[PDB]
Amino acid sequence: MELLKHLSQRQYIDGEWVESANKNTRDIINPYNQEVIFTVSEGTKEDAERAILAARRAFESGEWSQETAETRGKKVRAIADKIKEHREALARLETLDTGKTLEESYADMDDIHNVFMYFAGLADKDGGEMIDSPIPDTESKIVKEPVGVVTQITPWNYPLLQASWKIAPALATGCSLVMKPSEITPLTTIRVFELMEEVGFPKGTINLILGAGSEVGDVMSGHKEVDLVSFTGGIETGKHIMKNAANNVTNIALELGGKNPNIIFDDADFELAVDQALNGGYFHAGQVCSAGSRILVQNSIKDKFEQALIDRVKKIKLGNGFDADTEMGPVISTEHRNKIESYMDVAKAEGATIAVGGKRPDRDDLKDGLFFEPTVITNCDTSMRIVQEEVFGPVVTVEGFETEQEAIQLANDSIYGLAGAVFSKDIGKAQRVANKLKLGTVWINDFFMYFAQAPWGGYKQSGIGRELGKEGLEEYLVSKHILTNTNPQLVNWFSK
Amino acid sequence: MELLKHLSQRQYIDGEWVESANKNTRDIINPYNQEVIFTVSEGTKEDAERAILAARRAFESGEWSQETAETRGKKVRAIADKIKEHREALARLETLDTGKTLEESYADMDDIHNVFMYFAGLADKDGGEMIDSPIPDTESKIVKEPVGVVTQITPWNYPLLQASWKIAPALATGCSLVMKPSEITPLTTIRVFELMEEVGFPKGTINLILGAGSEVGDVMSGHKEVDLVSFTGGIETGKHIMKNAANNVTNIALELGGKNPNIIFDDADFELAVDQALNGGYFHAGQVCSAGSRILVQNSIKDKFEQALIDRVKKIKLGNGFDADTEMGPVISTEHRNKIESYMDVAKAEGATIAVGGKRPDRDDLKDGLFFEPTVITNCDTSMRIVQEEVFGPVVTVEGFETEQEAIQLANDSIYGLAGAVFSKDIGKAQRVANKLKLGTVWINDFFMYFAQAPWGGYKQSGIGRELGKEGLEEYLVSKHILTNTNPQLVNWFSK
Amino acid sequence: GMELLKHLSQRQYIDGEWVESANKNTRDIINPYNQEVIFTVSEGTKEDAERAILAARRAFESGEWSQETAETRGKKVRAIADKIKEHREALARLETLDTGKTLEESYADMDDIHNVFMYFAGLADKDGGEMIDSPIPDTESKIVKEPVGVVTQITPWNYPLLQASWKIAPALATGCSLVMKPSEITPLTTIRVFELMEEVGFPKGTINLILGAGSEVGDVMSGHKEVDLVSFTGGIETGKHIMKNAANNVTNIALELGGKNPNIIFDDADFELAVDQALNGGYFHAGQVCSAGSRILVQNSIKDKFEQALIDRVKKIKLGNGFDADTEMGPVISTEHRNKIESYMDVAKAEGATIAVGGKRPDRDDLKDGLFFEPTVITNCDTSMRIVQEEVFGPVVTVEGFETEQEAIQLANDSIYGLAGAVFSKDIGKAQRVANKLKLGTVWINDFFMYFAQAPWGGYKQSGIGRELGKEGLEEYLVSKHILTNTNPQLVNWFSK
Amino acid sequence: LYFQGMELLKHLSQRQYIDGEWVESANKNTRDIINPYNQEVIFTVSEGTKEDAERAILAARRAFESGEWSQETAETRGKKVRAIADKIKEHREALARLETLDTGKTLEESYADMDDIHNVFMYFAGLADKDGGEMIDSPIPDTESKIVKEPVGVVTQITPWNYPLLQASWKIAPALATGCSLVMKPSEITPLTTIRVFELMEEVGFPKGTINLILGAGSEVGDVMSGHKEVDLVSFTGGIETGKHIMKNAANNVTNIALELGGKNPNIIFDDADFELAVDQALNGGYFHAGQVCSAGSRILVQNSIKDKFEQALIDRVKKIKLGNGFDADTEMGPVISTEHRNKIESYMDVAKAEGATIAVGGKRPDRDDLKDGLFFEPTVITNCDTSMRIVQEEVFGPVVTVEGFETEQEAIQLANDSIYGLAGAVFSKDIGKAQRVANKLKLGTVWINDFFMYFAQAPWGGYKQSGIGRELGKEGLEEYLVSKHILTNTNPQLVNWFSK
Ligand SMILES: NC(=O)c1ccc[n+]([C@@H]2O[C@H](COP(=O)([O-])OP(=O)(O)OC[C@H]3O[C@@H](n4cnc5c(N)ncnc54)[C@H](O)[C@@H]3O)[C@@H](O)[C@H]2O)c1
Repeated sequence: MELLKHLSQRQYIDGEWVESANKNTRDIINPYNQEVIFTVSEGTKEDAERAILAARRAFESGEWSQETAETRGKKVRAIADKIKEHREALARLETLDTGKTLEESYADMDDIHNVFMYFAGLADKDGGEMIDSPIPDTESKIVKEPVGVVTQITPWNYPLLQASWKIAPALATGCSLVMKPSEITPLTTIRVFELMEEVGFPKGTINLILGAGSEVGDVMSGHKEVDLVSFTGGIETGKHIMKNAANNVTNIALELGGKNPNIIFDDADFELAVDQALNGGYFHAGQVCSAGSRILVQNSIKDKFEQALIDRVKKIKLGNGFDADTEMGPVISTEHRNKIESYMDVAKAEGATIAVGGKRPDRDDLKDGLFFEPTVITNCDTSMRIVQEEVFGPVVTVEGFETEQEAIQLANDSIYGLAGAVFSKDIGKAQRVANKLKLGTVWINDFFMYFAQAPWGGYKQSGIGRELGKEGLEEYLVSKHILTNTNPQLVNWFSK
Repeated sequence: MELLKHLSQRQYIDGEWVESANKNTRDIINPYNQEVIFTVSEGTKEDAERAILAARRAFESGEWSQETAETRGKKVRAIADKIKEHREALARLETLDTGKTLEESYADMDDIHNVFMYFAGLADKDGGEMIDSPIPDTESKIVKEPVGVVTQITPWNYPLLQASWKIAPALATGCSLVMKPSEITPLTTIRVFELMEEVGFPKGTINLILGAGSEVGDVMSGHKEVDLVSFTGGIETGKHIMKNAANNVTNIALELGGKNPNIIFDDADFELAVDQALNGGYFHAGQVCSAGSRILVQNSIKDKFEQALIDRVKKIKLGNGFDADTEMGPVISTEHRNKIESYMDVAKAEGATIAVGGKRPDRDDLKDGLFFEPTVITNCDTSMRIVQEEVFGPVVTVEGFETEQEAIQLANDSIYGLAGAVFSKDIGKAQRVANKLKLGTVWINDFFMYFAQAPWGGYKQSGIGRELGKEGLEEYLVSKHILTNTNPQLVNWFSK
Repeated sequence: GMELLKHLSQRQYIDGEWVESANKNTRDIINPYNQEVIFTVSEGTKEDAERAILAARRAFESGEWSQETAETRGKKVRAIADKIKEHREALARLETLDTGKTLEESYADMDDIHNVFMYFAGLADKDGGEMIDSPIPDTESKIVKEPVGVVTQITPWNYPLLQASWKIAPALATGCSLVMKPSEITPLTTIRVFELMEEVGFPKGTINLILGAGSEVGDVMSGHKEVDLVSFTGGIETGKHIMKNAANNVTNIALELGGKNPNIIFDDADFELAVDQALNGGYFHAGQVCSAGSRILVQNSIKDKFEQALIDRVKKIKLGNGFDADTEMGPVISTEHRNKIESYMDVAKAEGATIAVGGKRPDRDDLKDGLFFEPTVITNCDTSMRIVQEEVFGPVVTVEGFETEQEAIQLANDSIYGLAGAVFSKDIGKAQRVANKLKLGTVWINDFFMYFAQAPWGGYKQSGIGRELGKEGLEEYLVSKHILTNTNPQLVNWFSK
Repeated sequence: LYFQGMELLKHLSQRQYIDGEWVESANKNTRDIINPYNQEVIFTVSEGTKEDAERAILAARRAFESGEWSQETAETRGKKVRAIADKIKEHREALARLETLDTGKTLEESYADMDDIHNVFMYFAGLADKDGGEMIDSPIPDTESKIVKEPVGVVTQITPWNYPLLQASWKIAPALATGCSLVMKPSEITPLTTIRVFELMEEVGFPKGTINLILGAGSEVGDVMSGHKEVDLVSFTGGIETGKHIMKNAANNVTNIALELGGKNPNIIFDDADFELAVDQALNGGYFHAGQVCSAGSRILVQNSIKDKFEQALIDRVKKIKLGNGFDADTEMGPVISTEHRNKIESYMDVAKAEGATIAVGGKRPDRDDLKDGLFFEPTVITNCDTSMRIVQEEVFGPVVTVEGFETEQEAIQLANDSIYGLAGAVFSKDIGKAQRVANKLKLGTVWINDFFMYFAQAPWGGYKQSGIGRELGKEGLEEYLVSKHILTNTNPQLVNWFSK
């Protein structure tokens, strides 16, 4: 509550904290108790346009795009140091807004620091290449330039984390940006803008728009002055964005959902498999893009595994994120909880079984909050919607498989391909499986490990492009081939 | 004419030369005299789908995708050797179909050979990277895999050249492909498929669909089994394709048009500037994506330059591509010539001047052909359509500029950004200019120089992605991060 | 006295001409199977070596090859690769005739050599440097890769053409001029490849072949001031000598020396696989391989069982003529080398080891005239002995036990060398842990002898300096230049006007 | 002023740093450190023995093998190198004064070093976790091929006296970023800033044995640092004759080497150059730090059409160069480092006169009253010389430049390359195309077009020919501290069955 007394309630456009053009506002909720904890501006589409034009003017002036890469690196680094300095407050603020446990939030702040630090160090390392020209008396070189103006749109599950992944490289490369976080979770994003302002950037280089996607999203994807749209969210929105971006042939980077398999062989460390299955399915109430919602367990240990899992699920401590006992918090909103509830109806209707959970808890201390019980769904198959679609809640499905080939076939029988895992003490087997899985990230005997050093993104419909690592940086760069003819001669093709 | 007696008239699907599903056909024209010279199959949308499903089956069997990169390289190299072996016939065939001069066609065959040779040698050079994991007791690696099934669509101006740019990397990486050339120029594309078949590839690895984009194009961009659409064509079609590809969040590579500036300073080698201005504007009747249709000349030499240019334009030899005297051939079709003619009306209507040309030649020997006189348009400015839009004909516009900053501003005052040139003996100045031009390729004291060793593509609306060079190869690859935990421990987050 | 030799040159190739030794001296080349003279070649002088080097310099400076486009240089290296394949059969027979190894082992080399030239042919036009984001405003910073210049290349006798391919390919791909000198006792295939390269066509002086003893012309090739790089593959004592001499003109060096390569076998290894590969590692080409698995480390729980299985197999190894399909192991290269091996048997016995099998010349009738030596297995030895620490380079292996994984690693690394080694175990996780702790340039897991152009090869510790093959291999033949242009120069005005 | 300089020394260690402890020489022997401005002893430090060097090397080995640093995550190693960078900036002022006190160069030149050093550590800190090897597309089916980059192991690092901390930063940063253990030995006559940086690195915190500092004469402990068998790499920056000796000794255990030796760096000036700019940079190139710079532009090549005009402009400017104390703001050029070095320079003036050259200005000690007690030597210009002379071919390493004429572009290139060296050089001309042609033909590691002395961590530095072996700075700089390992796994092993059963 203390955190909020000095926190800005406004958008940041062209170097000034400013209200919505129509002074409209929005109430921010704390999912633990559904109480309004803060009120922020609700920007208009004209505000978004003004920010974009500001980013363009700034980009063209060259104050940031022509700054030395080394210096750009030092500034991104300064932002990283600010995350660490205000680690505590930021973590609490994220837990307050999103509802996840405090330790999960501390972990984010550690990642975020490393994300900024990674890109800060990557800034001055590769400015292009020299080519051995196949034409005599010519010099051929490729120079990497910042792509230009970029719009950045994030989801509500991990607001600052997803923002760090976009901001760091944009700044490291010299781009100008316009960021818009999920309308329902802008607290940490506002805070980071306050921090970036302290670090100091040229007027127009960074901008923050606050508002509903349905209202200002189309401007951010479709305005002609935008050179790249980096979006992290739902698949249906991603498609809409791509279609809109096509109007001005605008580059896109999409980080969409997943139906991530968690493959468990009978030769896996059993207690390890159970631990990580619980983790994969219930961290942040399964509101994770890399969530292991699709468990694939080998028939020989399926029954044994289902029992062990269900027992553990019955003991999961639900509660307030600020409370150390809490193992799983609430889901983000009434709308989202309802979406999850309607999936339980869908699953039952198509023949699946709700082995445990699948309802709101009625325990007294949880009644006022947006809680939903950790759930396990059994007796399902690949043809069902509950198995194919991203529920994005504390829910997992269990499917059996006889052989290694069948496990692969099933893991890939999905429109998505973001991430997955394989558990087995036979490392050679796990390796074979990993090579055949059409997934952007594959974990062997682990789950949820991502880091700035390596690219993250999807195969198939989980996305287009990548974030993090060297490839992450590349989305914010464009190549130019400059060829100089050191001994120019007339071609004399046309008559004299 | 001899060339055509043994040339296939059919599509190539799943290892067999086959007719259209409805046995429909199309007549191919020779723009020099407008006579039908060949008849080919006109595929249906069901044929396109069948080819795509075939490419998928092939990709999944692994006969090509799992072949060693080294071997894949040897096969792409074998294709390169076939281009050189049949260099003569291919060149004649391209001149027959597209109408350009024979020497311009020989040049293509030399480039095409080098394109295949370049990618053949690039195939086994980079299979990913090893990462220094920030987490102890873990192994982190990134593997590059072929993206999967790719659809390739080409234009009519340089049919085989544009195809070579797509086929070479697709094959080098292990992808399966479905190619569809411009419905009006399929001759050389059919031939190269005959040649690739001789080299030998697994059933389904390569497929050729023949037909109108309006008929089968949507299947090639929108079918769910497609992992990448590589398109080279007009901007309006590119947007349509991107929008359609969005339905299954399909990657895209777009190589669209340009309004390429040819900047000439008063300190340029005058006779060199004139030579290259003629070249830039009239090679292949200005039907080149890199055509220098927008001449920007410095005011101090504008009048002198306009005279020199106009005199040379009056002497340009028009005629049959097979005739050595010929300097400029006809335009590709009655439809295209009409689009060009309507632009002359547009230009006159908006205040510009047709300083020379702007009409069909009435000379006896050219009357039956699709010729159009080389044209020079003066007294125009950046606000006019004739200057902003891609005419794609033997037409150039001349604009003056006082200073270096004004030249840059004008060169960039366009929705496009594919390529351009700068002429000046002050190499330092030319370099400054090159750095400020938002163009994918910038030539200093030269024009039209492109090659496999360097990436080609556009800034802004001239495209998305790149072709040729290492970046060209990357459009056909996808990254996977495989992280192994060599000493897995339970996290024990949840209760026991 | 076969067909291959009737049209083969007997001379050096200097500055575009096949020429005799300056003093017309010559040398007789032997076939180790029967010790008969099969060919006579020129024996160059140190003045001939100097003349070739000066020729390489003149050629390098004229730019006809160093300024050719990388793409074209690639096409020419590719043309050489095609020639290796075209004359695959003859080259393989010629190598078997000169070195004594089996024909199939020679066919395998010709396949690698082709792929070596092909790899570098494709690598030639792929990386010409980098563009740097300058920390100084109004400046352009770029790094350009240039051919290092004149390079001398010296090879051993075990795999003459293979070792030559590894040096020639990158030198030519990069634009360097070279002077090659093969082992004085095995120049046949090297001469042939020069004939083939000449057919491909290169500028006068770009390639040169010197024939002669290292003791005579080697010092010129490592110590002449016009040499920019010495690439040497041979024995450790010669490598040291070369490095010391190269220091006179601060000349770069690339050294590919010997090894005491461990073949680690755990009790959870595929037993029959381990035995197969142990035999292979120790006896291919009579153990005359730089990557030979002469130091077998077997886990105590299966040591006795493994020693028996190995010894039985060794007793059945078919020795004979390389051209004969039955032959599994040929002779050693020379009387001198066989004597070196025999003296090691005395050393081993003297320091307490046991010759469990072999350790002598075979007296079988059909082998008496040849330079044969029986495949040998030495037991009851430990790391403190010379027979275990030093490179014997013959058909000899030592067997040592180890109790734990840490002890296997400690022993595998208890050596002055670090070229290559292997680990056998069905527990891939364990094999991976071990591989990470082995100070070796190449580590094989459940395999042996796998090398290829796509990956760098070379040693840790005293097995060498630098690398061959892969991108790093190419880099030995390149030098970096940083060109920094100030696009808006201002006076600094540090000193008084 | 200079006072803040002497204060610096009251808290500075006087000892070697071996295996986590500040310790004296094994024989308690010591050495006096001089301030070249007045030749007064300003500090006394330990003078290590060869046994001390060996003990440090064995300590580095033990540490390397324990894996506390070599197995730390690259990311963390980066953070620590970054912490060192932050310490350079924090103590920027004191370090700069200390370097000026010890080496004699101006305070501003020292501030510049501290700025570079900070950036050097920062660069490598950010490079630490960026490339851990590559995955190869194996030509053999059912196999996985990967190349892992590992720290090379134990490294010995030896630096010169002209830019002590700068040359040390170039070696320490990558060694630490990569996970190597190191043993550093600075020039026996300039150990002040090197000792200080070790105090700072100790504060940052590193495992026992990871870093070690040996103090002593090269003639005494140098052979152990290059020839001990446990050393995996010797990184040396110094004179050519010492480099050759080191290489020869390193050969005993086939030990890798990185050598950064001298230069005879050409400063080429065409008649179409910005004349006043050419003169400014010619002065800079020849006299910064009294020409005691490895990249010094001691060989001026000026085009015949403007040679006479240039010689006069240069000489006039040389007569006005302000000599004095490094701590005094007026000072433009300080003294040379030692009586031995000044004598070496003086003997070169005799050499030049004897072989026919002309001492157009300077070539003597200044007799001005305030400079008499210091190791000063007048900025000198030598004319009427040619490529065959020793004064032109050899590295004088003093405030001396030679002027040679050239008629054509080809002649300029020929002369610039007529030298055993190839470290760096410059080209001045407004015709950028011409300057580019020239730059491509110069056998030099770094070539400046219309500038001089520009080096930075982002780009590799080193020589062609006898100016060295290997590179420092940039990605290539890091690679000297790494070794490649190819791990090939056969995922479906089969018996070869070559031998009978
Ligand atoms: N950027 C470059 O590298 C480059 C190179 C050459 C040409 N071009 C551009 O190409 C254009 C000229 O070629 P064009 O007139 O054939 O272009 P176009 O868009 O008119 O047609 C190109 C291709 O698209 C296909 N097509 C049409 N509708 C389609 C649909 N709905 N879905 C899928 N495919 C469809 C056609 O069959 C044809 O093969 C010009 O704009 C020119 O500047 C660009």
